Amino acid sequence: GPVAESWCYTQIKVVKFSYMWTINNFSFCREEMGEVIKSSTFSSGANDKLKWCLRVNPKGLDEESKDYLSLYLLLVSCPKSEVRAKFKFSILNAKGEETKAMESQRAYRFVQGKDWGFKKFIRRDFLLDEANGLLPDDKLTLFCEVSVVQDSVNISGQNTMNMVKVPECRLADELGGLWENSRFTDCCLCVAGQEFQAHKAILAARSPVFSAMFEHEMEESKKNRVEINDVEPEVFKEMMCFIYTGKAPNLDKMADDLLAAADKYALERLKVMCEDALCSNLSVENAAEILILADLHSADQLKTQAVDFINYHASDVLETSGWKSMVVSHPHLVAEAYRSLASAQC
Amino acid sequence: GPVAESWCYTQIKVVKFSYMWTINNFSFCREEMGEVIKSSTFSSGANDKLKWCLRVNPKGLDEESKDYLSLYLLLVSCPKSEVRAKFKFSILNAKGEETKAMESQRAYRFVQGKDWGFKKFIRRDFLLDEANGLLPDDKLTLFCEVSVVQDSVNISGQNTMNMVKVPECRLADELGGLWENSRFTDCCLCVAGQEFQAHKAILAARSPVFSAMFEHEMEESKKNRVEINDVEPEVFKEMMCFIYTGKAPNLDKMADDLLAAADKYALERLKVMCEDALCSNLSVENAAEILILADLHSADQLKTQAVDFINYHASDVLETSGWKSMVVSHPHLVAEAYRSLASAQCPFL
Amino acid sequence: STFSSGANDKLKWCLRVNPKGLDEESKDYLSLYLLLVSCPKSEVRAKFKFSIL
Repeated sequence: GPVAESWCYTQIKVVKFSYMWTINNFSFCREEMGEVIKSSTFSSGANDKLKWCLRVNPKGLDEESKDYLSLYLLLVSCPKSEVRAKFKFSILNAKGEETKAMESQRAYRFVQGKDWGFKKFIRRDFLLDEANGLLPDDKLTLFCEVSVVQDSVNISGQNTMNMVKVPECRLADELGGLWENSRFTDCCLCVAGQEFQAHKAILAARSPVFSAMFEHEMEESKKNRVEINDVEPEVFKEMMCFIYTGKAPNLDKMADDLLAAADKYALERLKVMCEDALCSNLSVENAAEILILADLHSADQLKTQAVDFINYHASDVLETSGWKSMVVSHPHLVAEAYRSLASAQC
Repeated sequence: GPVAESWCYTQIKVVKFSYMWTINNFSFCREEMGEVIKSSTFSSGANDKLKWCLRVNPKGLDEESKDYLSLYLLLVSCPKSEVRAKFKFSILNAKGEETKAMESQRAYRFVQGKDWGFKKFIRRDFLLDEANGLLPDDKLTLFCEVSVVQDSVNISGQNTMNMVKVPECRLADELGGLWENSRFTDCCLCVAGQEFQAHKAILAARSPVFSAMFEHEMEESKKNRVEINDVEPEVFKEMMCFIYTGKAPNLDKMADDLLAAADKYALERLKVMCEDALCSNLSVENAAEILILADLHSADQLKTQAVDFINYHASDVLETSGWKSMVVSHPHLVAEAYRSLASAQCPFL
Repeated sequence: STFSSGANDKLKWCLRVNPKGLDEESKDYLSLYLLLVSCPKSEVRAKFKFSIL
């Protein structure tokens, strides 16, 4: 494999959907042949405009099948013209491994209203036998993998290729490296008795709350000293770093007070990144104060995710003294928890 | 144990009523064939508007079932049009165990006043024989269980979904938003008549040449009476747009002057952008002009591309009078070109 | 992608590969061709050698 004076890299983009679909009390299919059990529509993050659904016929779709289980995949919404894909089904057995896996070798085309699948997927007696355990506790578990192909793209790595090195846009690093130098700072800025020499122009540029506060009767007299006491300097310097550099790398260690400051300052990106930090840290012991901070900071998504956590761990989260304190102090949170866990779930 | 990007859960709602009938002195059946004995109507809490009852024929429904006691389930009251349900009748013996417990494979459809049941239920003699124990104390202890199925519902879960669906970025949008709002008017630079506003720190950071004379401890008079004449105000506005918005959509038709302003301003990035734009602009007729511009602007990459261009394109580029004009005006260019050709072509006479 | 070298650089070529057979007469084949898109002259004489890594 010698060195090539020109190379090209043809990239057919592929994205993968992964799907589980469980039917309870399957022996009560409750009807005869031809009937269909649609599944709820499902997708992935990108592009999320292509929505798929499952059609499963418990009895035979055709007179040739009859004693056969048949599944199809059906595409309900396509923003493009057509989408080419390969599907692979497999029944999960009692333990959970993939059995009876059947796939289509062809990348079938897909239009809205067009469905493809396996009519002769698995024999009805083979399913209804208990010895193979293909129907554990009358629960039918189907796992489908969907592979969607997109356009190929060529990056054209032929050499000599404008051989000067091109830096990216330098608004962020140039502004970030000016803070330690502390140049072009027209005014002073002290928080909690500690001096942080910065200036009001770029802060007014990069936070509309603060600029609207600046132009209204403070820059005339108290421009030089501004009273900030809602945060410690360790949170204030992190927020100033986020304002200038554009990122807050020290996130996990102080995600909570950074979220509180971001709720105070209506910084939605800071709020959602601290929420992303704290979502993985959901635990039984911390769920109550997590809910309290979410309610105080009006993070509806975090409130919903913590509600789901309480739904999944309701056996032990309730008896915690933290949740008891949340009960005694926050009746509304418990009322909303009851509403979500009652109306939505059951 | 595969991990699913999305999971679904469809549950068919099953409600089970339970019911026990005892008729004392059953051998005193009081009647012949054609007799119908009903029981009291019964239900559970959910949804409590579904009323069922039992109807037994002790002798038989018809002449085929004379030696078969017949038992029927009858749905008397239903709010909906159809109720699909599956029934299982059984008879409890003297100990109490289920005997002749026969089920329905189908979830039969029921309506107001429609009956479905087992006519061929149990032999009359097998019921009447005391040794079977199915008539303890002359009490016929029937026991039925009925399961009504409902429309299934889809829970429609989606693990990790779209997370929190974050809003637009603020890395360089806020620059543009502040410029659109046009607030904090720090200075008013009047150049070629039209007035432009900008700030100090961002201009100093992006343009070191602008920061150079402002680092000389004089700022206010130079801001009040700034002298800008080497670059026209349209290119100045385009530079402002490239700094704040971050894009230069019409750079192709203004590549030359933007490159000259970048040369004046020591903007290596902007000079590279204009050079890359001018790379896909070479034709057969103005390659001499492009090479002259690259040589004047000291654009090494563009000059190398043009030198390769002329060296391959030599069969037709030297035909135009621009090459002869370059020969007349710039003898040193012909000298270095001939030196490069002689150095490259070491072979041949 | 259309390719050349830095010299001479006006003869542009592109590989047209066919994952299936091009024709049914010789099916079960990866028919690969070299196609000249850009050329200034009337003809070009060239020898090509294909290979798979």
